[PDB]
Amino acid sequence: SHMSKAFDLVVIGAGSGGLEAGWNAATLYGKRVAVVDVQTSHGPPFYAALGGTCVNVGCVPKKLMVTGAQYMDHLRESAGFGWEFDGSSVKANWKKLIAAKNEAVLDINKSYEGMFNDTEGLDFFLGWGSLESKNVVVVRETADPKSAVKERLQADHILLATGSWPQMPAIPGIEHCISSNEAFYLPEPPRRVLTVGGGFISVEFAGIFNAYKPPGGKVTLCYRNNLILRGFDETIREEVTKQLTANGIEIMTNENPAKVSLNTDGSKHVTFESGKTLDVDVVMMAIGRIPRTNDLQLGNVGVKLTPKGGVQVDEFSRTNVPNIYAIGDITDRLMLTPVAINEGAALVDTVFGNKPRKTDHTRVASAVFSIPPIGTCGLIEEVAAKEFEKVAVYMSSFTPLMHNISGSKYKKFVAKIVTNHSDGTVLGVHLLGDGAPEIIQAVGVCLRLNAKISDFYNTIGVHPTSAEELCSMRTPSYYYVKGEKMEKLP
Amino acid sequence: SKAFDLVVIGAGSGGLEAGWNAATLYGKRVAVVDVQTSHGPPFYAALGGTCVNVGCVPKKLMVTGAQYMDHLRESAGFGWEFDGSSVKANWKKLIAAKNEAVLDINKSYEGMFNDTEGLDFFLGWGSLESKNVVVVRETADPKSAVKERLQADHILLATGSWPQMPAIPGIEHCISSNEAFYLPEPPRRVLTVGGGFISVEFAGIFNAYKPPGGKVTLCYRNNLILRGFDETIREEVTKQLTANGIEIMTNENPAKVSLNTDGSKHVTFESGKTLDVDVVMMAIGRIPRTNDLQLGNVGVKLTPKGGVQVDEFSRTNVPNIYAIGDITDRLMLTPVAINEGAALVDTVFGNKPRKTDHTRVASAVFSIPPIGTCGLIEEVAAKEFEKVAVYMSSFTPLMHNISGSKYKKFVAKIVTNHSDGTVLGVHLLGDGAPEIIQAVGVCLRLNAKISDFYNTIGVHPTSAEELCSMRTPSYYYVKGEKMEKL
Ligand SMILES: Cc1cc2nc3c(=O)[nH]c(=O)nc-3n(C[C@H](O)[C@H](O)[C@H](O)COP(=O)(O)OP(=O)(O)OC[C@H]3O[C@@H](n4cnc5c(N)ncnc54)[C@H](O)[C@@H]3O)c2cc1C
Ligand SMILES: Cc1cc2nc3c(=O)[nH]c(=O)nc-3n(C[C@H](O)[C@H](O)[C@H](O)COP(=O)(O)OP(=O)(O)OC[C@H]3O[C@@H](n4cnc5c(N)ncnc54)[C@H](O)[C@@H]3O)c2cc1C
Ligand SMILES: NC(=O)C1=CN([C@@H]2O[C@H](COP(=O)(O)OP(=O)(O)OC[C@H]3O[C@@H](n4cnc5c(N)ncnc54)[C@H](OP(=O)(O)O)[C@@H]3O)[C@@H](O)[C@H]2O)C=CC1
Ligand SMILES: NC(=O)C1=CN([C@@H]2O[C@H](COP(=O)(O)OP(=O)(O)OC[C@H]3O[C@@H](n4cnc5c(N)ncnc54)[C@H](OP(=O)(O)O)[C@@H]3O)[C@@H](O)[C@H]2O)C=CC1
Ligand code: NA
Ligand code: NA
Ligand code: NA
Repeated sequence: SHMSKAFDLVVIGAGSGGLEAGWNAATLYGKRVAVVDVQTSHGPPFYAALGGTCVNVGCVPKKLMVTGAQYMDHLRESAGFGWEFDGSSVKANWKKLIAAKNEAVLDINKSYEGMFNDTEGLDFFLGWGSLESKNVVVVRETADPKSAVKERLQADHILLATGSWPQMPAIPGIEHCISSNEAFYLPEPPRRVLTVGGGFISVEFAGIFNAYKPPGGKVTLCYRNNLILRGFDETIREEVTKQLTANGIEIMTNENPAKVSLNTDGSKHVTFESGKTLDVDVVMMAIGRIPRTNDLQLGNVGVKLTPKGGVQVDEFSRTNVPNIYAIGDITDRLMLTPVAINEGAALVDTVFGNKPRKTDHTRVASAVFSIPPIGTCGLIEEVAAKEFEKVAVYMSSFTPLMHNISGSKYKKFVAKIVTNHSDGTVLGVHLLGDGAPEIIQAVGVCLRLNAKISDFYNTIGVHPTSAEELCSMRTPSYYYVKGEKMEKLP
Repeated sequence: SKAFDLVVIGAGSGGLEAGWNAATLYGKRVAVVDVQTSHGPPFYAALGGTCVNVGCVPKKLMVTGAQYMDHLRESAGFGWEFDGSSVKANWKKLIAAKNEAVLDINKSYEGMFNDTEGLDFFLGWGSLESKNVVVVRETADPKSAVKERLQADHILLATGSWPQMPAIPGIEHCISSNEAFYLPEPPRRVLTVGGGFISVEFAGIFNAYKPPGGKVTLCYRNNLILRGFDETIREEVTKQLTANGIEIMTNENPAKVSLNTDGSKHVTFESGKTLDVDVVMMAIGRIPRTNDLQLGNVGVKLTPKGGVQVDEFSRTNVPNIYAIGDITDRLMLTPVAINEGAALVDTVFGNKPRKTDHTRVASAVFSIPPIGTCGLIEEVAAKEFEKVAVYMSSFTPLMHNISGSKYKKFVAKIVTNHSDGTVLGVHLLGDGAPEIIQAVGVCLRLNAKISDFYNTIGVHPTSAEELCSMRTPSYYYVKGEKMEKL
C-alpha cells in the first residue's frame, strides 16, 4: 500500500542504542516499533549499517583486527618459551584478515535482518529518517532532504540515535586523507602510514597498522600537544607511549598536519604546522567524532542542540520537545557502545515502563585496545584531587615474570587505585597491560557498590595473575592534600 | 643455642609472610627454617616454598609456554602465514628459562634475609624438641647431626604439603609434579593420573611440548573430572581438552605399574586395561607435611584427614604453637597461606585478633582453556537455600570463529540466592577467566546482587561483559530440585 504506517515509537538509527531501545520496547512492553537505517550491511558507501558503528566499523571489527595484530607479539615472544620456527617465512596477510573481518561482520548484519523479519511489532525501514513534524518521521532515499520519500512513519514517541561521524580538519588537501571508516576497507596495508590524533582511534589503529605493515614499513602517530591520551591516567599515558615506541611506532608529539599534497608517485607529502615534513602512503585522521545531527532536520520541530553540537538532553534523555528523545553518541556525553545500550534501556523503561530510570555516567568501566591495552574505571587522580581534600594513590608497576622470558622487558603492567583518603572510597582504577580490559569489568561492579581500599585488600588474590596487584595494596605510594602532590602526609 | 620471639618452620608462602610481618611490622626477632636455599632435586621445594619452586610460579610459566601451541595455529585465521612444518616445541629451553627465573627468586629471597633486621634464616630440618624449643638437624632423620637449637616464645608450623602416592605395586616407577618440573625431555607418551588441578594443568603442558607422534592420557577414577567445580564447566573443559588431543580416560585407575625393557612404563588399570607410556605422573592429591616435625614430643593434635588441627585463629591445642597454610588442610592455595600467616601474626603480636575468611575465595585452574571461580557451585547452594537461580551464558567468542578453534566456548555462570538476588557464586571458563574473576571476589565481599552486575555497564568487546548482561535465570533449584521455571 501507499499508506503511511503508525508506531508507538520510531527510532532513527539502528545502532547500539537504537537496537536496544527498539527491541526492548517491542518484546518487553508489547509496543509497535519502527527502526530506520540507511544500509542493511557494512561498508561503502555509508559504512555504518544495521547494527550501528559498533558492529560495522567500530567495536567489533576493530577488536578482531587488534586481535590479529597481537599475534605479531605472540609469534616473537613464543621463542622465549622454546618455540622454534622459521622466522624468515613470516608474513602478515592483510587481505585475509580483512576478508575474515567482513564475513564475521556480514553474519551479524544477516542475523539482524533475520530478527526484524521475525519479531512482532519491530519493523525495519531502509532509508534516511528525518523529522517532518512532532509525530511524523519521513524516510527518504538519501540525506538530501529533497530526495524521494519512501515512507512516512507516524510516531507517538520519536527516538534519535544516529550516533556520530569522523571529524576532518579543514586543511589544504584534506581530500587525500581518510578516516577510520576507509581504514577498515583498505585493499592493502600501508607501507608508511600517519595516524593523526592522540586518542582511542589513532592509538588503536597504529597498533593494527604496525603489525600488518609490509617489510621496511613504518607507522607514525602524530599528536598536537605533549602527551597522548589526555583524560587517562598520567602514568599510563607515559607508559603506553614508551610501549608503543618500543614496538616500532614513532610518536611525534607537538606536531599537527597543516597541509597534504601528492608527490609525483602518488604518495602523500605531509607538512606539519612546525614546517617539518613526512611522506606516507596513507594519512588517517582520527581527531574526534561528532554527533550526527545534520541530516535529521531538527529545525522542523525545534529540537535544541548544545553549543557543542549534540542533541541537548536531560538526565532521562529527553529533548526540549516533549516526546522526542536522544541517546548514544548523538548526545555527545560518553561515547561508548554499552553506554548507548544502557541509555536506550533506561529511556524505554521510563517512557513505557511505570518507573523512571537514568543512566549513571560516572564510574563507567572502559578500555583502549591498544597494544598493550588499557582498562579504566572512575576518576584520574588529578580530577579527584580537585574534589577531595585528601586523595591517596596506590601504584604497582613492574614487568611480569613471563615477560623476562618472552623478551618483551618493556611490558610493564601498571595498576593504580585512587581513593578518597578520608574514608577509603575507591574513586578510580587504572590498568595497563595484557588482560586490562577483562580485569576491569568486575571493578565496575565494585565502584557501583561503593568499594573501599580495604575491600580490595581483604579480598584474597588469585595467583599468579596480573589482577591480584589490585588486592595486595595497603600502603599509598603518595597523596594529594590540598590538590598538592606529596610522598607523605604532614 | 639462640633465642627468638618467633621461629617459623618452613620458608614458604605462609611462613615468609608471617615471619616478615612479625619482624618488620612488629619489630620481633624471627628465625625461619628451610631444607634447601634454591629449587630442584633432591628436596624440590626450598626458600620461597612450593609456590615459587615447584608450584604456582614455574607452572604458570610452563602453561604460558604451552599456550603458544594454540596461538601459533590460531594466528593463521587472521592472516598470519609461516612454515607450520618448521614448528618445533623445545622443552629443554622452556625448562632452562623456567629454572633461571626461579633461581633469581631464590636469590632475591636470600637478599631479602640479609637486608632485613630481626629476620634470620636457618638451613636444615626443623623439629619440635619441646613446647618452646625448635631443633634443626642435618637431614629429615631425628638422629642426624643437630645444627641449631632455637628457643621460641612462639612457633609457627608452615611446612606445607607433599604429593600423595597410592600404595600400588610399581609406585616407585611413577613420578609426581616435583619430578615433572625437571624432566630432561618432554615425554612422548604420558599418563597424568587424577582428575584435579595438577593432572589437568600438566596434561595441558605435556600436550603442547610433546615430540612428534606423542599422546597425553589423563585418567580419572570416576565419571567426570574436577569434582568440586561447576558442573557445566567440568563437562566443557573435558570437551575442550579432548578437542586439543588429550585422551580423557574416565572410570579408570592404575592397579599396578612395571618397567619395560626400553625404559618406558607398563600400566595396568583396575579394569584390566593396559597402556604403555614414557612417564606416569601421579597427581592424586597433596597431603600435609607433618611426619618430620616430631609432633609427638609436644603432642600437637592431628585431624582424621591428617593435617594439624587449628581454631579459626590458627592456634594448635598447644598454647604458643601455631600452624598455617597447606599443613592445616583448610584451603591449599598460596594467597590463602599468605593471608593465614598475616592474620596469625596480627592476632599474636598485634592488638588485632584476626581470622582468615575461607568462604568466597577466588581461584583458578591454569588449564588450556583456563578456569576462574569464586564462591558456591549450584549443587551446594541448593542444599543451603530454598530457592537458587542460575544465570548462564556459553558460546564461542567471535574471535574463535576466525581462529578456527570453534570448540573454545566461553562459559560464564552466576549462581544466586533467588530470594534476595545475592550472588553466591560465579564460574568461568575461557581465556582471561583467572583475570576476570579477581574483582568478582571483591564483589562478593560487598554483598553484590545479580542486579548490581546487570546494571553495571559492560566493557565492550570483552568476555567479561558477559557477567553484566545476564538478566533472566536460565534455570532454578527449588528445594534442591533443578527445574526450568518455578
Ligand atoms: C573505529 C571505532 C572503534 C570503536 N570501538 C569501541 C569499542 O571498542 N568499545 C566501545 O565501547 N565503543 C567503541 N566505539 C564507539 C561506539 O561505536 C559508539 O559509542 C556507539 O556505536 C554509539 O552507539 P549509537 O547507537 O549512539 O550509534 P551507532 O552505533 O553509530 O548507530 C547509529 C546508526 O544510525 C545510522 N544513521 C545515521 N543517520 C541516519 C539517518 N538520518 N537515518 C537512518 N539512520 C541513520 C547509522 O547508519 C548507524 O547505523 C568505537 C567507535 C569507532 C568509530
Ligand atoms: C604443582 C603445583 C602448582 C600449584 N599452583 C598453584 C597456583 O597456581 N596458585 C595457587 O594459589 N596455589 C598453587 N599451588 C598450591 C600452593 O603452592 C600451596 O597452597 C602453597 O604453596 C602453600 O604454602 P605453605 O606456606 O602452606 O607451604 P609451602 O609454600 O609449600 O612451603 C613449605 C616449606 O616448608 C619446607 N619444609 C617442609 N618441612 C620442613 C622441615 N621439616 N624443616 C624445614 N623446612 C621444611 C618446604 O621445603 C617448603 O618450602 C600449587 C601446588 C602445586 C604442587
Ligand atoms: N575502545 C574504545 O572504547 C573506543 C572508543 N572510541 C570512542 O570514540 C570517540 C572518538 O574517537 P577519536 O576519534 O580517537 O577521538 P578522541 O576524542 O578520543 O581523541 C581525538 C584526538 O585528536 C586530537 N584532536 C582533537 N582535535 C584535533 C584537531 N582539531 N587537530 C588535531 N588534533 C586534534 C585530540 O587532542 P586533545 O587531547 O588535544 O583534544 C585527541 O588526541 C572516543 O573519544 C571514544 O569515546 C573510539 C575507538 C575505540
Ligand atoms: N592453580 C591453582 O590454584 C592450583 C592449586 N593447587 C592446589 O594443590 C591441591 C592438590 O592438587 P592435586 O594433586 O590436583 O589434588 P586435587 O585434590 O586437586 O585432585 C586430586 C584428584 O585425584 C583423585 N584421587 C584422589 N584420591 C585418589 C586415589 N586414592 N586414587 C586415585 N585417584 C585419587 C581425586 O578424585 P576424587 O574427586 O574422586 O576424589 C581428584 O580428581 C589442589 O587441590 C589445589 O588446592 C594445585 C595446582 C594448581
Ligand atoms: Na589481599
Ligand atoms: Na637478617
Ligand atoms: Na549491563
